[PDB]
Amino acid sequence: LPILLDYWPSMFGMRARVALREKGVEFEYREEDFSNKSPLLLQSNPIHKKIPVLVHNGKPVCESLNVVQYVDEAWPEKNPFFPSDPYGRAQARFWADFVDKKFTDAQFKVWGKKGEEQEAGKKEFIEAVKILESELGDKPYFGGDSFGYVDISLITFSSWFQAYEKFGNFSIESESPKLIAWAKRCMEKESVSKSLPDSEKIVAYAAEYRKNNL
Amino acid sequence: LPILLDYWPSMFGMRARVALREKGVEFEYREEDFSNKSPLLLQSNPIHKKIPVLVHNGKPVCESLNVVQYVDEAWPEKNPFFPSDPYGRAQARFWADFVDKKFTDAQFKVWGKKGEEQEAGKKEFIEAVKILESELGDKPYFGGDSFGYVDISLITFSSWFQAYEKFGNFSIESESPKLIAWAKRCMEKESVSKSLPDSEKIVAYAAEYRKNNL
Amino acid sequence: TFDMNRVIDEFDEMTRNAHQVQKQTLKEILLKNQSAIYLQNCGLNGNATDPEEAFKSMVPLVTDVELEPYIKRMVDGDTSPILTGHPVPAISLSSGTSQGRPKFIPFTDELMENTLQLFRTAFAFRNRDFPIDDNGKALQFIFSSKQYISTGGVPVGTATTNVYRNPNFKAGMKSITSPSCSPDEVIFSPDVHQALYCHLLSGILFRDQVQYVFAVFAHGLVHAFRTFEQVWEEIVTDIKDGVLSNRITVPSVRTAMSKLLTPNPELAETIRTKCMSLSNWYGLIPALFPNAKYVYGIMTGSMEPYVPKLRHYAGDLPLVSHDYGSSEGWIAANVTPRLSPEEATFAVIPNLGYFEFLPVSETGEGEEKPVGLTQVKIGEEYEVVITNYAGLYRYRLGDVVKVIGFYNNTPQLKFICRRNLILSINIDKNTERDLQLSVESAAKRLSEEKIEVIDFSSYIDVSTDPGHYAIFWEISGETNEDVLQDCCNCLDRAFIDAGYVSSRKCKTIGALELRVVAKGTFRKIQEHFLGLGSSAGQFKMPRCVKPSNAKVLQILCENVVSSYFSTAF
Ligand SMILES: Nc1ncnc2c1ncn2[C@@H]1O[C@H](COP(=O)(O)OP(=O)(O)OP(=O)(O)O)[C@@H](O)[C@H]1O
Ligand SMILES: N[C@@H](CCC(=O)N[C@@H](CS)C(=O)NCC(=O)O)C(=O)O
Ligand SMILES: N[C@@H](CCC(=O)N[C@@H](CS)C(=O)NCC(=O)O)C(=O)O
Ligand SMILES: CC/C=C\C[C@H]1C(=O)CC[C@@H]1CC(=O)O
Ligand SMILES: [Mg+2]
Repeated sequence: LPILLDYWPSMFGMRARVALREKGVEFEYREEDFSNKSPLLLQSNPIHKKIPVLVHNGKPVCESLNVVQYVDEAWPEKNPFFPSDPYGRAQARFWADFVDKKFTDAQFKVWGKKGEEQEAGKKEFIEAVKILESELGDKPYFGGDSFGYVDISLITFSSWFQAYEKFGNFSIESESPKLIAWAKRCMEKESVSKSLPDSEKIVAYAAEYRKNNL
Repeated sequence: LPILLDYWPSMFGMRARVALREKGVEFEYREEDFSNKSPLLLQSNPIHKKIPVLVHNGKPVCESLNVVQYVDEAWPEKNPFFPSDPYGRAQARFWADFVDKKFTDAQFKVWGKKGEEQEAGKKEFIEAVKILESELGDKPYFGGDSFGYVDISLITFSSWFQAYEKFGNFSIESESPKLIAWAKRCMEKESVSKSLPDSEKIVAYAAEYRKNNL
Repeated sequence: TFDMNRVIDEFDEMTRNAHQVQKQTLKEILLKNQSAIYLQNCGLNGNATDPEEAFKSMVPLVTDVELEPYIKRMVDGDTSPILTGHPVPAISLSSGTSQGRPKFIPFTDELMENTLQLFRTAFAFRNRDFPIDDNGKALQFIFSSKQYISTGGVPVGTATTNVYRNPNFKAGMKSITSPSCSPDEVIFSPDVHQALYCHLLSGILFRDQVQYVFAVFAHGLVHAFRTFEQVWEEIVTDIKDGVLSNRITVPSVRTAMSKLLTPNPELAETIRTKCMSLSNWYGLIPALFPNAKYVYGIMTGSMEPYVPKLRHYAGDLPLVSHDYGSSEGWIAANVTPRLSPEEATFAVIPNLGYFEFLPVSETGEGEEKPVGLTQVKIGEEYEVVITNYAGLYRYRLGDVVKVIGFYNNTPQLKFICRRNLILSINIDKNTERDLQLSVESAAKRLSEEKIEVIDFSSYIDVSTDPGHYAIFWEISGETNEDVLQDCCNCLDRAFIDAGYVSSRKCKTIGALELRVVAKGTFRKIQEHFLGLGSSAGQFKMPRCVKPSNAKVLQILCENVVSSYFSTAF
């Protein structure tokens, strides 16, 4: 069976759960206490000790966007995430890599930092969601005619959207509606509809961090 | 013929150059002026305006790693870059990610920083050069029985190996003869013996950048 | 003035009089309304000496579809009187569907008289069996907090809301109930799921004098008590420190709850003790107010599944079955409320309206002409055909009931039913599957908050330009506004067909407005439909409202717990 080493507040971890559930593999979840990284994890990635990790055939597969590539390639017969052309594949890796830079880091600023730091990542995330909303443009999704690669990549970010609107004291929808819009659209898939934690608790996890570093 | 939008000291650009030339593909090389970026670079990349990007079939593909994967995926007939099994391609990918960030951070800190930063960066580079050296077990390439995917992503640092030697008070050869000499094997390849510009030009450039920013 | 023995004697008298007053009911329904244009097609003028025969030989039966357009002329700009007459003070919807579509039904104050009387009388016989205290109160999970005005500028209305916000509800029910545990403003609160919470709270308040727990339906009770299992610790916390929970947002209900509250620590100890002392919450109802004579509600037909989990809820306490009638015409009373739910039956009170039945005697169905209510046969199954003061005249409501016996001269009735189910081809749907899909797709945004979507409905507005879609949901919990906007955005985004896409991408039909409404809203719909006069084949819900559907609609506008137009588009 595929064993996942995940962490309930990991947008990344969720990328793997969503990835696995999307294709249609039954798998076991394991909850990490990162204060105590478990013996099979420190043997999966002895230096990063980072997750999500998928152990298949006694082989640890790590880094989340990598893991979903792995999800694709491990079972190449039903639900592909890429299209058949190499270029569209390149598009979906491109925009996946867009998700991993200013976007992830901006949200990290907005529920992790305050003040002078806060408004920068605050103007970062709207710009991010704004280019985001342009590139979504029309497609129900992102990296295919159906549920694609990067659809998995940033759908797991849509449970933090509550924590953003609250610490940020914002509303990321009036500036760019069609994104969060598409997000709860994507939530209908059981890939993410069973693979993402409750957002109020996420809000509470952000709240814990926020109260811890002031 | 595919247009390449590129920067001559760019290690990521050399990765693209190396992919196309190893392929037997014939392309037109274009230099960019980040001062005054050409209309295709701006009409291809509305967002990061970065390089390299290859336009083919009337379609722009950006990021070095993503181009290399497009290089492989559009021309899979002679020199496949990845192994057949998804797991080897898997290892190749997260290792390409390792060189991409931790190693590129560490080296940038070597050629682009000073003081304490320069010193912690040396420690990381010599450790990072050791774990790369560790991965190979001690193998000749990285991504295939011949020239591979992770070789491509890591070879273009061999042009700046000298720059890390020179700025960082460090011999990568006496400490890890195998990586520099891995690179020096790759140098009998026209892929590296034409794509990676002289070490003299790049050491002079790193120093030129050294002059401009404080 | 409500007494026990005089009314029942008048009602025994009345029930034995069943023929004179069935016939007089008919006299009255047409003497008041000789003027129907419907009947002009029939050639009616009243009086005569073959009046009952002239009615059962000259007027054709009518269906939901043929009945749609006339009352439709009543409600929308043309304030015009038609099938019965009067431009009525409220209008209806009907369980099952009018070819998939909306069915309109008129309300008149007469129907309110019918209400009160059924309820003085039903309460007489019950307190005759399950006697109460006259200085006590009740746990009534009743709401009627929503009240719109139709696109014609005429009010149109649900049973419950038309009962409770009516002028004579409060004066008239005063002698026939134990004082409602909740302020009328929280009964009539814009946020009713929160009000449901303050309805537990309220019914839980004067618990010692409470003589019964009430919902029309066991599922009403069962959702109230499973809800209790969810939020009991929170409720402690609410009343405890004198501060209602942050869950509560709407101002008037918040001011009302604060109008009742001060810091009071002592009672938490007690409630925590008893609540953790039980076995998975069996017998929680006698546990709450242990001196209740009963749990009350309908207990036959398509809710029989809800008797067990509620029996688990009610413990050893007697489950009394609620009587049987509605706005489309009230039918019956259980004057022996002591009978078990499984054997429970409701006797037909004769000035309700003028009812005939279509016997199934032959095979399924069988081509027989109607016989009178006391010309009906015992043990046989007939479907109720309705004539009353509510827009209905020898109408086919389309649902099957059995006669088990006679309470003196009036037949007793048994419901083994559920659905008046066969449908036909719709146009409110935007595909029903899409409608539901849209609900579900947007909902999981809420489901991030540990909830699932318990119910949903919708409506089309051509009063506006561009005319727009209106989505209504029922959930288990409250949530902040941002997600609700996101949510409305997805109902706008969840109709997969090319057409909807054309209309609101151009903008010739309006953006979709999701007015999320509260808990029990659709329970109201179920509860007012199955008890509705005909036969339990009533359970339903039409999921989308053309202008010609109304009952769900009274429950639609005022309790916009949130109503948001898409900031998308
Ligand atoms: N079973 C019943 N439950 C609640 N109210 C009933 C019932 N039967 C008759 N009524 C009465 O009908 C009158 C109001 O219901 P009402 O007739 O307004 O709605 P309507 O516009 O006819 O349509 P509907 O109730 O089907 O929505 C009330 O005065 C009310 O007491
Ligand atoms: N690119 C990685 C990023 C993962 C990452 O940084 N994970 C953090 C979650 S904050 C982690 O696992 N940290 C381990 C720890 O905090 O101990 C992925 O998406 O999998
Ligand atoms: N993911 C990109 C990031 C590359 C990057 O930063 N490239 C440099 C070329 S040296 C660039 O384009 N810099 C633009 C700038 O100076 O802002 C890649 O690997 O190509
Ligand atoms: C006739 C009285 C109308 C109000 C009755 C409502 C209640 O209070 C319980 C449901 C009942 C509906 C019903 O008896 O059909
Ligand atoms: Mg109504």
